[PDB]
Amino acid sequence: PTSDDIFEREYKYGAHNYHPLPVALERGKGIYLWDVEGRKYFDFLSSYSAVNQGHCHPKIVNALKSQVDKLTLTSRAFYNNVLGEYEEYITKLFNYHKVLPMNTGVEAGETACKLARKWGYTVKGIQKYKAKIVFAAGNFWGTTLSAISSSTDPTSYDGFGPFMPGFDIIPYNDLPALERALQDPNVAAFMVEPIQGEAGVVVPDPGYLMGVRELCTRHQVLFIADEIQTGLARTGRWLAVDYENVRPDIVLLGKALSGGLYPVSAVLCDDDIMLTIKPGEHGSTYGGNPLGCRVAIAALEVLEEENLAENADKLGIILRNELMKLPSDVVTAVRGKGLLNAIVIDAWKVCLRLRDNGLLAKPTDIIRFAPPLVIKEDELRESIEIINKTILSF
Amino acid sequence: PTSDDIFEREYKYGAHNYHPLPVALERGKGIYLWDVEGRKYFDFLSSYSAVNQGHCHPKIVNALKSQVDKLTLTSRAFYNNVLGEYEEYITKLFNYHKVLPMNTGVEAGETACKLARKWGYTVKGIQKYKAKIVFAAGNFWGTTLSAISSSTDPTSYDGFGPFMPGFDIIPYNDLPALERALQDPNVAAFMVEPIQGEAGVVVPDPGYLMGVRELCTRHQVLFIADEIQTGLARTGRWLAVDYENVRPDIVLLGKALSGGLYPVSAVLCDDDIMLTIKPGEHGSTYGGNPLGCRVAIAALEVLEEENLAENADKLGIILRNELMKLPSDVVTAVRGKGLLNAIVIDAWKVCLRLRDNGLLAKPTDIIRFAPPLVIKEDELRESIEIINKTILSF
Ligand SMILES: *Cc1c(COP(=O)(O)O)cnc(C)c1O
Ligand SMILES: *Cc1c(COP(=O)(O)O)cnc(C)c1O
Repeated sequence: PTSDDIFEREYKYGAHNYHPLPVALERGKGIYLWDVEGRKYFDFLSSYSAVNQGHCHPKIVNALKSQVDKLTLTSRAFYNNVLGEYEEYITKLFNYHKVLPMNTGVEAGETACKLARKWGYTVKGIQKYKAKIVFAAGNFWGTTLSAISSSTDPTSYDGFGPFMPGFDIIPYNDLPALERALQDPNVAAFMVEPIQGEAGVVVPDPGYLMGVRELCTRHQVLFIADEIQTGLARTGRWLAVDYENVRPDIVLLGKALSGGLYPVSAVLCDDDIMLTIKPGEHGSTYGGNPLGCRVAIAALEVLEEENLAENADKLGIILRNELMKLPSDVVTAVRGKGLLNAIVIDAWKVCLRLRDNGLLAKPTDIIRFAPPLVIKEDELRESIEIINKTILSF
Repeated sequence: PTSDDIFEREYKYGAHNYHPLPVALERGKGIYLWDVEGRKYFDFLSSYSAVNQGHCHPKIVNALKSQVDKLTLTSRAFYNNVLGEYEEYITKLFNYHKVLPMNTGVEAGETACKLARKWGYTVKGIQKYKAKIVFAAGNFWGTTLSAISSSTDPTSYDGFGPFMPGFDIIPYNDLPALERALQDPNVAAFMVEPIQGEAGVVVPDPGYLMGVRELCTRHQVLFIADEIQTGLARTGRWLAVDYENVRPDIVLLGKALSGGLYPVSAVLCDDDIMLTIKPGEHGSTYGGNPLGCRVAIAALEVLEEENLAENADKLGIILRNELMKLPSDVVTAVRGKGLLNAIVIDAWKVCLRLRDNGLLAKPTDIIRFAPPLVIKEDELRESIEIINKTILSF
């Protein structure tokens, strides 16, 4: 089938919850994607930061192909041989006692909210059901009814109420607002992204995450760090929170935890939080399955073995420096850490022409530039010239 | 590692949200599982009905191995060549206009609730935010904050509030209660399982689903059928609702939609419901990815090509008939449709001894008996004798 045929078939038989950029891909490998006409493209979205390791990374592929012949799903009604090996590996990597395995990023966020409330009631001693969770304006952590209840984007929540109670919102990047909010003794947790991704790569000021950690500790509130997009080398560190040497109470991972080969998400925290949830209190059919666990071990090993944090750091400096040379009259701002970057400009027309010139990006007047972390400098510099050609063609 | 080593390692590094039956599996194929000591077992849980096609079905495995070398995740920011082919296939199979792809069963349920509310406000004309959704006591559809808010199991919701408003509960298998509930003009939907699985294989009376359909139509309420566990040949029909020739407004599928090789879930409904959700209003990173889509096509083709509905029907009759010969003094009840069955009996001690005798089951005083649908009569009769040996050894 042709590209238009592909667009039309989805239009007929699939829900219209997305309006994708009109490009139809059939193969991907490393930093590249090819459409059905055979044209090649640089991938500068990385599937919302899930293919940090590049598309179809052979080590992760090999892990999938090995385990799929053995065993793919027991459910957690029984034990399998893989899960505990993955749990020991990942908990030691990030230095938390335990992990709770789930499948999608929003599932990890839901899990963290349950953890926070159960901890609020049974350890902090908040009365049922007065526990509150604080969120930052611009947050994105998924599309469930709980997740849209904390959103400040009307596209997410308008028309879908009534909303989950017990969720408060303050501005991002704002320590006085957090301090004022945590005067309320019924707050159990503050959940926040170290860099807000879907909001448009909003980078907070130096010292913000240090201040969050101090304030949360000072008021005995759990600091939930959502690293589903910012984590796993994307910003030039293992976790973006590492830039300020801050240790959250709960860390969320997803997306690139599998290199894009399987939906695997993780909730990391110590025993004093994790063991508030008892047997039977939190279930998921596929969470912790052995196929996804093998895939995730390999996906994490790739990030470590190939020094992708260091590459993302070095190449991100080059990327932002060159984007800053774009005319201030057309590109109003450049921002990012590592290889999570964006420019401010419409943005859709820009992305259509980037596509024409061989580079795939999507707007979120903001264009995100997030290639896989396995990109090399010469490939990055070639990509930058496509961005320049495109911006300078208007 | 030994079995005890496996138990201890998960105990140290993994959350305690499950207390699994103490058996440690490393391989599965068809109806069988093997533990790390090499012992072989009949699987009578089928991973909560996700391996209807049997473990590691070669056709589904081959689909996974083929696509993983090509392309695994673009995100829905762009098109890929696989998704629309899967969408056209599945919508025609069940005769709905469109499908909305998600990953887990609870994600499909969350999606249906958003659909119902958005439809309630914009098509039925309910005022914001007075839309209600009705659920049945005993329902299970996942572990998110919205899903536990409609539960009547205190293990699920106690300690996790405050709860999602707008959710009402009535008894299962109760047409007068549904009629009374739907006198409220702000109900947008009634969500119900055709057979309640996690509640203990609670089978409603003949005519219940016919009565639900009539009542929902009479009062312009959406009938949401949760077939994530009962669907896909498990009960001896494509959908359990087919036993009463009833067509819901929204059908949920999950679990066996992938044969256990990938978390794939589906929301099926016609354009008058589905198109209430617009671009940007409902997102999921992995939903609709091409790897899961290839896997699901193959998983569905297996159910059709191997006549597993018919096998589950015929063998389920044999299974229930033999279980009914167990002493009334020990087994108080037998129930089920197709190969979703249970007996009422503690049940944990029974399952420990079934395990000792080569058959794996889990309690939910209720023991579920749900082997893969590819089981043959001689294998089933051999399994039945293990159940007999075990029950009669007490
Ligand atoms: C996408 C995203 C989520 C939700 O992840 P899904 O896997 O799409 O459900 C949560 N948090 C952040 C920061 C995200 O970017
Ligand atoms: C398990 C289940 C769900 C939830 O599915 P997950 O994939 O575990 O989230 C929903 N509905 C029913 C009937 C189920 O059995």
